[PDB]
Amino acid sequence: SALGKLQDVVNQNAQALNTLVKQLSSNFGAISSVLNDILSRLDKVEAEV
Amino acid sequence: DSFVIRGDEVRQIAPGQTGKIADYNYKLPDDFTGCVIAWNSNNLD
Repeated sequence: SALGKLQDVVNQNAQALNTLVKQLSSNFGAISSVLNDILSRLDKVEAEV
Repeated sequence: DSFVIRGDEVRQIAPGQTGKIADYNYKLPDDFTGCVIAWNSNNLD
């Protein structure tokens, strides 16, 4: 617990990168977050939206 | 560009479509700028 300042910096970098990767799984209103699903589920006009 | 199709096929005459006519006869590009004009000519038959 003495090194709390340095371990906090390492934790915040890991937390930020894990959050950035976890956000690839999110839909944002899209029919799937897996991009190859969208390109195989739909016709090109709907897929681009 | 002008031609005659069955009435059910007219839906395929739009940018980025798929189907027999859009695959094998007349394809519009995805960035098409233009108008598609169509009417029944059933009185000619």
